[PDB]
Amino acid sequence: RCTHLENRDFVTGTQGTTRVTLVLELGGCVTITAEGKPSMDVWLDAIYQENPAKTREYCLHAKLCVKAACEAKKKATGHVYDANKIVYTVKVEPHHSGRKTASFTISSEKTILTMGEYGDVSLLCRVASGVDLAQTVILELDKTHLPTAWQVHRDWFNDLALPWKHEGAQNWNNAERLVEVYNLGDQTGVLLKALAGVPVAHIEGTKYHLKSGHVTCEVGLEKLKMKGLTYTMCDKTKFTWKRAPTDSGHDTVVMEVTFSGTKPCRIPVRAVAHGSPDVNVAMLITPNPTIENNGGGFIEMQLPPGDNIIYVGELSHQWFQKGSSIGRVFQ
Amino acid sequence: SRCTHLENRDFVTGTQGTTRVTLVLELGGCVTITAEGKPSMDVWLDAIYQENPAKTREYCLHAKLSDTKGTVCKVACVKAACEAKKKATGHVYDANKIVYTVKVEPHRKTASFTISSEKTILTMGEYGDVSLLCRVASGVDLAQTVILELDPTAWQVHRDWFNDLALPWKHEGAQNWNNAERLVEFDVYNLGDQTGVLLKALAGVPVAHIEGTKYHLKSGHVTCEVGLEKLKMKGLTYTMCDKTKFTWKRAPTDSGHDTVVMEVTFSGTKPCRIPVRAVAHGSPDVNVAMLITPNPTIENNGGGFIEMQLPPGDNIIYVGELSHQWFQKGSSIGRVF
Amino acid sequence: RCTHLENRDFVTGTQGTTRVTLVLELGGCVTITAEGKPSMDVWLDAIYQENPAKTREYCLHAKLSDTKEHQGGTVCKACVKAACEAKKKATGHVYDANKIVYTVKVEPHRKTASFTISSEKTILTMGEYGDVSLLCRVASGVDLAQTVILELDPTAWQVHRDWFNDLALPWKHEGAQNWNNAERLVEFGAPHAVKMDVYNLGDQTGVLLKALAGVPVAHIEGTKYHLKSGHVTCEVGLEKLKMKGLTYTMCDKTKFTWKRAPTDSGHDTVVMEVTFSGTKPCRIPVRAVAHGSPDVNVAMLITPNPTIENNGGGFIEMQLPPGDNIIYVGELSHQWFQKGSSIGRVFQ
Repeated sequence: RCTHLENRDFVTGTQGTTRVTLVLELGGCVTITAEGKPSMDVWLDAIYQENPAKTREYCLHAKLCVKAACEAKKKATGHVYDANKIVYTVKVEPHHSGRKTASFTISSEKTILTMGEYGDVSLLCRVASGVDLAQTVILELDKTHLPTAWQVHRDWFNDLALPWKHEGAQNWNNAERLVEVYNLGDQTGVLLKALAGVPVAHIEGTKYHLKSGHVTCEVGLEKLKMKGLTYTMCDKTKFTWKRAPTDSGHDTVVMEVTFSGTKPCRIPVRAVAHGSPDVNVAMLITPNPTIENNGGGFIEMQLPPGDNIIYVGELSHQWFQKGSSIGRVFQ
Repeated sequence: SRCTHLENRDFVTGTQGTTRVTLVLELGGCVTITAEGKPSMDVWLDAIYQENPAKTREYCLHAKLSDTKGTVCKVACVKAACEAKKKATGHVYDANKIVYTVKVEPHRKTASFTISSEKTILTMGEYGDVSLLCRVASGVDLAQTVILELDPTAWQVHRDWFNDLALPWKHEGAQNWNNAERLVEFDVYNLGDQTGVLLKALAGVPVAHIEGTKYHLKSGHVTCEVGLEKLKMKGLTYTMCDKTKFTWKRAPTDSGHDTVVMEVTFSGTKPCRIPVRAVAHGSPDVNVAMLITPNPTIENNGGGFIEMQLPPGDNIIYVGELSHQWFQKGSSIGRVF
Repeated sequence: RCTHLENRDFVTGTQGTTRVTLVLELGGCVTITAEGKPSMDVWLDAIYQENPAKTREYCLHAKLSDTKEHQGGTVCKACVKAACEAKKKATGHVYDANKIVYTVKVEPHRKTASFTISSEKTILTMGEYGDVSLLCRVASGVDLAQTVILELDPTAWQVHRDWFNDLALPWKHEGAQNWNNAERLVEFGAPHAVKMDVYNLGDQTGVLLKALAGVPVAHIEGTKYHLKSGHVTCEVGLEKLKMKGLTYTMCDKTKFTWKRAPTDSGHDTVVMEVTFSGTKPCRIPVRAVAHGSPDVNVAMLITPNPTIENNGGGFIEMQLPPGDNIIYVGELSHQWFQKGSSIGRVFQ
């Protein structure tokens, strides 16, 4: 599942310093190996924020001149991320055992690790969200056998035509949106209809996970002869679709290919926008798609809106990319 | 050509034959990289855009009404709709969907990057397999931007300005307009077409360059690290241009995207590095010029264009002994509508 | 105070180019030194924006005129003209992330360079070191998109956008002739048939100050709106020079004491100071554990390389996960409770 470090991706100095550049996408692993020392696996294991700030609470079903209240367990709550509080956890392990862990944020970039056999190693990781956090709100329903947490657009959330308040307030704002005597009933159904196909938010306890993002690390090694490899290009005539291009569930395109040639090798990947077959429009999330002796074959990418053609050598598949949207209209 | 040559300081050659090259490519900025016995290659940032950004609020500039009695009420009521082609629509960028297209051509390969897509391998032919790692950087604070477009037709407006626009609004797909009474005064009178009042408020506001579906940005850069193998990289170093031989081709002016642009002519020996700085009137020791142009140079045929950011107030730009006073206006969300 | 550049942090090329990678947090200094040349101190001196854009103005105290309807700037049920009291506004300011300046200073044992998101590269003539290319990637310590500077006529705070936007007070933009939602500071009593009672809710400065308790303060130095969090990551390019390579030994874990026990920095981080009684200079062993696991290090240092120098050192800044944590500085330990995120206290 791990890609090997290539010669081009590291530099060895006259004064014995090795500078390595790793691009680690969520779930992506790179194997770094030095002479006489066991090979180490380096990967981005998680992207999350624990307990993000609660913003507006929307009422889905209004209750009760007497004050308008909300029905029991009938709220839709918003949560906002703090881009500087999101944790990117990098794990280092040989080949559990001598597994090192380092967490980074926008604010915390540098750490010195004692990689045992590789000695004191400097790790400088620049984090990069796969989500435009400024335009995101986590919409969550009250605990009751369905997805009840979504990643919605800020402009959609803020203009939700429902009564609202902040936790601690004892008065609902714009309660006349469900009340007046006129009562409009439970709007959970209308909301769920609008949230169809919208990315679900992975919450594991207090950890609010992100399913997209990477880290670009500058690794500093001292006094060691780094074993560098170079991949040959995979034969374009020996690819098959294990998994044809599909929506990842976080605004990317995922696919998996089968290789029936000599391994390991570099996967030839490109995409063309309809009309121009010369320009490559594939923007890979997978920094180096390869076929390994062990595994390999999974490719993630961004594509322009419209009709595209993905090429994995001579293997092709058309892909229609939908345009951007703040969400479906709610009334 | 405005292509700058790669300098010795901008690359490192390893013991195990690896060359690491750092390029700073601002929109329209080009760098020429050259290897021993191999032809020279031009590397530039060609475009920054997002295709079809998400539609946010639609504002009504001119109310279309029905007969007196999705309604505005006094009791007398009218049905309030919008006039044909009289909307002002908002569009939001997805920072991770903005494409930064890098082109490589001798003296042709294309690679696109986003916040999410940073790495590619490109077969540059005589240079072999080349790893390209580009960190993209918007020249616009995207979180505080809304693209306002009429049915110059488009502008880059501040989010806080857009959100508080005193006009009726709705989202694409909604039947009724919110706050329709903003264009209805009570006998029912219509406040008329507000396009004129809006155009007056949008004066001098940065225009949004829309090329079909491509919503362009005219500000931004990419910082790339280039990995080359088994090749003798040519190392060139620019001498500083003579401070006494500069003259204004185009005196400092607004770029149209919150920067200061200018052009200079050089009468001395070329090519050389342009000496550029600025001082806040009163403080003459501190350099306050923040160049958008990573390496301003005078080329044998070409060079002389300088882009920079400056602090608010009274500044004095220096291109060697050549000087020009520049007044920098402060930040604003926009004019009150 | 200044830490020394380590061997791992720089690479020397075959064609005589040295590439140094510096991480400079606000107030953090790194000493770079070359054989036969004087030492140079490199630090991030300031992070600020001059005159950020003014957004909404909120009224804290209503200036109600004459108690007597189709007019703009009145509250009705009898009608009174509603304006704001003199110097009783709470103004919002938004940063332009691309307009924030990160000033790097270089001095022996003096040159200045300013960077922004948009301006990354500059060439400096470091004198004894010759022409040095400086490429600094700036990084705000504050999520600017979710921040508003709230200032009164302590003067200013960094508040959350969602909190600011939903403030239950009358508002307007500079230049507008009338206040929106002015009825938020007007109260109407039972009518006396010939006259109706009109009350003013009074000055709300007090209620606001109570809600802004513990909220990070905005440091305004004239026109300069400062940030107290953030760093810059610089790629420093040097020519034809023998760069001195130093490597720190690890500090003895048994010789640390608390000069200052873990505390809130005032900008969403944890700060502390330790004293060292062993042989100097050395690298400080710093780690932290959270309730969730005892094996995983959860300390996210703001201080790129905490060291004990001959000339000071011992100050450590870090981010920690929410909840119960235990900070370790060798064998020296201290528990730290980290409060979770919040847009702010409910304002009435």
